[PDB]
Amino acid sequence: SDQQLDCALDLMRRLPPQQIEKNLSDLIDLVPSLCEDLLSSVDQPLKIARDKVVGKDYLLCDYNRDGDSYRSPWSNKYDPPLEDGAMPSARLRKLEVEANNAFDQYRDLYFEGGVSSVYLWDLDHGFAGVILIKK
Amino acid sequence: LGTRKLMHVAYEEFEKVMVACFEVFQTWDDEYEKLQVLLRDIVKRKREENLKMVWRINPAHRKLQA
Repeated sequence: SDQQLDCALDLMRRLPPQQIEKNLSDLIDLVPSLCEDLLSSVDQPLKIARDKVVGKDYLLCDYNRDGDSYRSPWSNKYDPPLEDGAMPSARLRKLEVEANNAFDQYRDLYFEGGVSSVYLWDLDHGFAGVILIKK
Repeated sequence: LGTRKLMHVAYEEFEKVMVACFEVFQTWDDEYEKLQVLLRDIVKRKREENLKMVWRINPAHRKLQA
């Protein structure tokens, strides 16, 4: 079913970018055994979460998808309440909070509003992060 | 070992002292492995990094044990 996957990606390639989420769910509803195989290279919009304790916003992707929860960078907590997630390095947590700060400045300068988020993770000789911006 | 006068006793008393020495050494080894596992789960519950932590410990008692 590998050719089926190639044609599926081409179908998303030619799919109308107005109903990306719904049609992606439909395509997954065809062959659900190939579901979380497509949710790695099929670009779709973001999901806005809500940090309850801080009163901010934070976007959702796979990098913050810790287990099945989301690490709110404004609070470093997981939502759904998973107290078993993969916390980042405390070093990287400080680097991440300043990252979120700098990109809030970035977002405010170009977008004049909108929501942003910057998550982080390791590397043997470095680190790696993701930057979400949704205006 | 200084207050033992170990170089003159018989093998009965020296054997008992020998076994007691290995008793202490085994308390060190198994309880130290329990402390090892203790610190292992401590580093797991803290979730900080992947440092090159040296556990190749050559303490001050193996020097006499050999």
